[PDB]
Amino acid sequence: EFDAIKIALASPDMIRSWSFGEVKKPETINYRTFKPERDGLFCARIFGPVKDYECLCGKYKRLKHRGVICEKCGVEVTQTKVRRERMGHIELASPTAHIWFLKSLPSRIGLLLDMPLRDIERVLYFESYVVIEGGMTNLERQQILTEEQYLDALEEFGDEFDAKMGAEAIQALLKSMDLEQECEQLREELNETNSETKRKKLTKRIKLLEAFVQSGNKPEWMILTVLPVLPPDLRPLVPLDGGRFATSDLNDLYRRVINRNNRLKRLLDLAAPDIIVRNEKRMLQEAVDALLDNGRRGRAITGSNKRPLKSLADMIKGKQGRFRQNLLGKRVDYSGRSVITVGPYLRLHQCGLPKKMALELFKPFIYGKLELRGLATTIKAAKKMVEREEAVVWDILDEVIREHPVLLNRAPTLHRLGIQAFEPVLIEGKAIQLHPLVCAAYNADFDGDQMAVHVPLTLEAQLEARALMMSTNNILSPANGEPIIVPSQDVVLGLYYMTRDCVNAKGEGMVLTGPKEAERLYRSGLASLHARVKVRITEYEKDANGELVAKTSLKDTTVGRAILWMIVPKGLPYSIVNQALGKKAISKMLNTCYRILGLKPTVIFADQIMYTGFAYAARSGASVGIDDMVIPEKKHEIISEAEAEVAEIQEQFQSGLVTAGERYNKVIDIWAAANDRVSKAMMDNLQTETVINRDGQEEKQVSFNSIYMMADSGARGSAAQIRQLAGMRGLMAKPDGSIIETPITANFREGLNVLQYFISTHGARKGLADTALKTANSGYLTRRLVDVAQDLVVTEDDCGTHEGIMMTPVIEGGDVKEPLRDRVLGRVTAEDVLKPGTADILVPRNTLLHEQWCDLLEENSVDAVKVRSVVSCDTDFGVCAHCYGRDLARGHIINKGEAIGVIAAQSIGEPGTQLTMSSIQVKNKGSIKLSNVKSVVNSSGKLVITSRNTELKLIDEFGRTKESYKVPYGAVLAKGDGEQVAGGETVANWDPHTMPVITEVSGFVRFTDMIDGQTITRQTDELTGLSSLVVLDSAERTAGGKDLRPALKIVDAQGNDVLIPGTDMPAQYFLPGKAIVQLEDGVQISSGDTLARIPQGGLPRVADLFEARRPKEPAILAEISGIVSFGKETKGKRRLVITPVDGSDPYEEMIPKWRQLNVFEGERVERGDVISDGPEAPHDILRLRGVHAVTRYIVNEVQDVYRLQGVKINDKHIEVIVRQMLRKATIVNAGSSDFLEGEQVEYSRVKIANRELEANGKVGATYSRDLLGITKASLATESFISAASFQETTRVLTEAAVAGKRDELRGLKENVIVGRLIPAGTGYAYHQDRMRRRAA
Amino acid sequence: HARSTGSYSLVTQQPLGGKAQFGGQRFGEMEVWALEAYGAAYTLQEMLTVKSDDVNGRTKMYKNIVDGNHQMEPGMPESFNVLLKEIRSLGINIELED
Amino acid sequence: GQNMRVAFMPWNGYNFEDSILVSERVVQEDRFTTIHIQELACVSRDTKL
Amino acid sequence: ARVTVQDAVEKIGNRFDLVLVAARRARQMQVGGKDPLVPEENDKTTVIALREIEEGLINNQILDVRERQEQQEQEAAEL
Amino acid sequence: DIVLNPLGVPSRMNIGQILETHLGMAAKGIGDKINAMLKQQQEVAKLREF
RNA sequence: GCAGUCUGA
DNA sequence: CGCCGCGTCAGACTGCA
DNA sequence: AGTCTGACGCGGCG
Ligand SMILES: [Mg+2]
Ligand SMILES: [Zn+2]
Ligand SMILES: [Zn+2]
Repeated sequence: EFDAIKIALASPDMIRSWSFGEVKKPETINYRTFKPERDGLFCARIFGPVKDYECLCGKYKRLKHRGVICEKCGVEVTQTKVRRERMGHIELASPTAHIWFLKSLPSRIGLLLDMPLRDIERVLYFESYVVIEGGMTNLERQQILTEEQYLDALEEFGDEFDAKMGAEAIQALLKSMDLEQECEQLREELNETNSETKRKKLTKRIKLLEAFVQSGNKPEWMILTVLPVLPPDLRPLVPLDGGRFATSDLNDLYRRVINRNNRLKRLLDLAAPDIIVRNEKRMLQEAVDALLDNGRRGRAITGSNKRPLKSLADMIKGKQGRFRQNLLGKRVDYSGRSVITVGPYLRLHQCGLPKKMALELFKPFIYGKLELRGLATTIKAAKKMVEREEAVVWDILDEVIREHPVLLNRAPTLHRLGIQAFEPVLIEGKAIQLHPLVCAAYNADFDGDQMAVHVPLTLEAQLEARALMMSTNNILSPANGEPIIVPSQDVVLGLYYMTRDCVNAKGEGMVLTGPKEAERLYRSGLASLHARVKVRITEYEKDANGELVAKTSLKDTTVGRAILWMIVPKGLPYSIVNQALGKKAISKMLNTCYRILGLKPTVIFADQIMYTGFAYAARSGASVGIDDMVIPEKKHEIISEAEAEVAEIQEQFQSGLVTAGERYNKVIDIWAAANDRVSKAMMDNLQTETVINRDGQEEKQVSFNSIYMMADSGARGSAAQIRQLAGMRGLMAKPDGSIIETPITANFREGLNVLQYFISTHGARKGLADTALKTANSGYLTRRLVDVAQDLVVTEDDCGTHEGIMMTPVIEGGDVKEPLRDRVLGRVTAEDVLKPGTADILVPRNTLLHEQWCDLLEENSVDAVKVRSVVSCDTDFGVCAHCYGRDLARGHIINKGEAIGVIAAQSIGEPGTQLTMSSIQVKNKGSIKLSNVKSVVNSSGKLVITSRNTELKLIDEFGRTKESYKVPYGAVLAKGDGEQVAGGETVANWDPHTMPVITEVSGFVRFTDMIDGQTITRQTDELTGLSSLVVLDSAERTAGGKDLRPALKIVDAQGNDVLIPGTDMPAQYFLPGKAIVQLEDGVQISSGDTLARIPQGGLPRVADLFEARRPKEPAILAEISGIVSFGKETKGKRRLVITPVDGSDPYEEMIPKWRQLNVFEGERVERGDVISDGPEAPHDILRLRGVHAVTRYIVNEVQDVYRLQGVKINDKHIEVIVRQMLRKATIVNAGSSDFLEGEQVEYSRVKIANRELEANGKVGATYSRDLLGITKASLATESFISAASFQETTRVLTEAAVAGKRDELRGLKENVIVGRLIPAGTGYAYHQDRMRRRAA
Repeated sequence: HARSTGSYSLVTQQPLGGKAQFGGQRFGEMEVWALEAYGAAYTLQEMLTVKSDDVNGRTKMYKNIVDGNHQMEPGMPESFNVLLKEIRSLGINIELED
Repeated sequence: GQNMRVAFMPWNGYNFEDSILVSERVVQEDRFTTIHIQELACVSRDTKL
Repeated sequence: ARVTVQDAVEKIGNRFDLVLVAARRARQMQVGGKDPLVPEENDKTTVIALREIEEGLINNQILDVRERQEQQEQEAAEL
Repeated sequence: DIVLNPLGVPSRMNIGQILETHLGMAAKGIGDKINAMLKQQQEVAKLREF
């Protein structure tokens, strides 16, 4: 039907083409009888008939003469539906500037006339003249001249010139200028200017002029002379039942125009004085602008509510405009809503649906089955049979919903599992019953939630609901490969109670023939659920051939775990239940069953677990009482010790021996120590019971306290809240965050008195007000991520690439935060993984690293694996299915056609509501290695490093790195390289507050440029008494002191030059300001001695990493690899210079002087090394160390935010976003391609252009890839429907109008707008036929 | 609340809101993303065209459901045509291209 | 409200995740039956026909 | 009866292909005059279609072969 | 009459619903005493004493 | 249809 | 200095042209 | 246009 959407400016003749007649009168309807007025905003003559197939005058009333026009009144006899499509037009008596192309920064009219907006706005609103044609005078074209500067020009140059004002003047300027000549005139001024500050404006204007000439538009179309009129059924004038007419807003904003225009059409015939037609043209201009976009010119027109009228442009933008409100999501028939209720008898695939709802939702299906089975003869008879609810209607309905899934949805749908399809079990209540296991996936709890039910109508939609969306297919999370269908807080308590053991339980020690005898013994009452017993258990093991092998042996178990073995499917081991099963043990049991046996045994096992956990939690009688919160008897003692200590701190402050600062800090520290002692005493009293064993002896076992069992199961609560029930609530905080120094020494079993409670309320309301206002940030970040990534689909089985990021376990100091197995499970290797014994391939090139390959990696102890990733994927417009990895929710390689972008954005933005708002001590034993080292062996023999970016790592027995630290400049370490270390040993030492400059090779120190009083000060402190020298700073000197730079150099005992190893450049150390040197001239120094001393998160962090925002004080990186120097100084900035050995040497950096610059004149830097300490900007990382460094930086800095809160997100989902951020490139060399220099293009465009240009041996373009924030990269897509529906709609629509763009519907949103099958998933197979049958 | 079919809005031809007006539940933006994260393109197309906005598609779909034929004939939603008219009521010539 | 005899215990999953399991004698004794009064208006209009 | 389509997914190695193949066969059964190849067990045509998929009786290749054969033999019925 | 979940107590530390539950039991245990004395038709001396 | 208010998750 | 954004779904009640 | 106006945000971005 259509393959793209075209957009451009509308010619006046095109607006007359759309139109079906001119609207001349502002009257909307007739008040006497409610017929439309002739030539009104509602006119049956123009906009079509008011009733179906009848004329407005009645002279024609049936479709016998359909297509006629009546001739008594001019109304054409057609369907009334044509009132939604037929437009009108107002012929503006004067031209009128379109406010979008005038005010939507940058102003296209201003940018086209090379005229400032603050002056075009003056010319347009009749406050200044402008000269259309200059002539032989000082009346140059774009000159504005105020009226008093005009009437004197009336005589200065007569009538040889013509100056005008208003939209006529601007239209004459636009219509008069020539595009093909003006851009040609500008192209040489751009090519000739060497200050790029003007080249920016020149290329902006050249882009605009080339866009106007390339598209078919003309400039003078940015000034309306005809105004289109929306069809009247889209600004409906609803008759109120109250005897009144409720008006639209446009109907005012049109009427308000049609008056003034009409009024002006009189003043052009009455020839009224030109001042009053000036004021009327100004009013008409501002009225048309108020119609198109209200409030762009400040004070907005408001009618009758003291509230601004709604524009035409207010109809299409914002959260309430068409795009987000009616097009991207819409209300939906065959849908219902109700409260949800648990219903634990359910199976994982079904849900309870009320009969009263399933009778309404399935109504046309029921009509069909009634007419089919002869129980009715007409849809009205069947409608009567259904609304009477005869007893056969229910037998019909039980068939109509037999295998028919319904979708259940609970808003907010934070992630993919928020919509799941279940089979309806007709229940009799009014509450939708929802299986307990899917609540975690929904985030649903039964304290009043509601759900929407939707009915798939078509066979394709029912099969999609059954094969893709059914809840038995969604047991794994798409964010990470861990189960989402996990037993929760009553099943874990039931199975925790069942699996535990007690020491003298009833029936201990006996020997049982199997699990069946254990269940018989339990239900008979002859043995306890915890009787430690010997049961002969038979377990089935998967052999290599694939089949199961039975093994039978007498396990030492309890009666409970033996009973639980009856529901565990065959392929699993016994040790999976031979333990007290917490929550994590149960989720691990389910994950093991999914990995070993597959989906169907797991979906059966989950239901069996749920049933048995509920059953035995009921049998448990597990109940919380006031005696379960056992307060430790030491508490009232422990507190009354800390209350003493604060006294002997307070009596020190009253004695003035301490300031308020350290007094406050020590009081807090001792109160936190007392809090930890109280909580430790509580937990140690609570986690242990004393019981008499079989021999009558006493014996300690783990407690059976109800609070403790709920805590230890992971069922509900944790020691952090058991602490508040039975310990002390501890130090609470102020509204500002400064923690109040006297804590809540009382807990919730005792009473908090009124002051402790008031203090508690501070943090309580901070938490609640934080939750109420950070959901907005989380939702907005989720929406930005979806709209940056909506169109990314897997479109290929393999891109054939060889590169990919190197995955290593994250180490943040002494400990691993994630092993390699977490970071490579499910990825495909990019290059061969070979054993630590070199050249023996442990893993071939392209394998999907599943669990078997991953534990194979870990037992052979490989620590760094190259891995394919979406940022490195060669596929144009998509991702190949190998460069992505595993489908996390399924556990196999990803299907071709998955919308991985939406999955990534949802997986990232769903946990967003859980985020908020000196020497090195080696921990483990291993072999120490040093990397990126520039080091020296000092005169004391120990190792002293003189690098700044060197690191120190530990290597265990296996070759893997276990810990890593950063050794600063001037760090002197007390160990050797390769030296084995024990636990606790300090390896490296340094001065945290100063940098020492280090001797390279021994010899005499010799001072150069050391004139006293001008560059140096010889001083000594009365507290130190020791002489020293300090180099004069910039503030310590006048002009002439900065000219002479001090220096040192090493001169050996014969007075000759000594050379640093590697080059014959002398051993100079150039001295910085405030360099404190203690040593004297003429002394001989040794290699390794220090010459001189120079002294020194949350959700917005993720929103600022994805928006790639430059930090406040960025770390300056070395632009090229070369040799450092300092050329010139003191014009606000010191000019660092990196001269390489090859290529064009000179590069310069104007570094601010105050910035601590940790590099010196002599040493080298490589490309992208840190010149100054600080937070790196991501743009600079991308520019200087490649896309791999910037994706590694963003992945790590986002996962440092998510891991802090315990959130797990597989980092594919982050690379998928980074791939969409660095999606644009910038042409650095045009090559033989058509892109102009410095122009930002799509990366896929330039890459395929290089491909096709290298296809015939020519030279292809070269580029620098950009990094854009998610908002800027969302608004810079090739689609204007994906970027106009996101945000900033007027910008996107005006730039796509003046550019003449074309949206070819290649994304997911473009096809959702227009009602098509998305190119993802089951629509992908369609969207390919559409291509392989239209591109041929 | 439940609704198979009922009255529809006037400008956009989508269903009304709330059990007072016989409702119809909003399939908002996040639910459209949730369907896009599955491959449920046909479910999504029927949520967009024949359940709400398509004015011919929904009557054809109703007669099909009654006739035991679970097949949609989806066209263009009426809101998209409303959006085209509202963008053409600016000075901007947006147009479907074949 | 009314004084109900509550026990604190998990019962076969019917009190799962903030749910409440009520005996039938709380419905028989009408302990929580409430009366609601709805006002419906039928306004006779003057129409042009 | 059908509770999980995992068996029918190994036979048609894609989930977005299972939906299209099963919907084509289910429409052949629902509005065509065609009969199931498995015993109709009081199922819907969608579930019958999936039960045919999982027993190797139906895939897109078999559907195309059968449609080709029926098209040719109905073109043969022209006297 | 109603069965509530104990796992809603220790997570959200609303212990006041346990103590109330223990007091509302005691406060009813007194009632069941008087209900006995009113059914045995004890003297008002014994009722007043209790 | 809109605005205001309140509420629920 | 002006412009652009600032979660989702839902129920109720008024008053308004 | 006179208000016996409202303002009384914030944080990026260009
Ligand atoms: Mg809830
Ligand atoms: Zn007529
Ligand atoms: Zn790839």
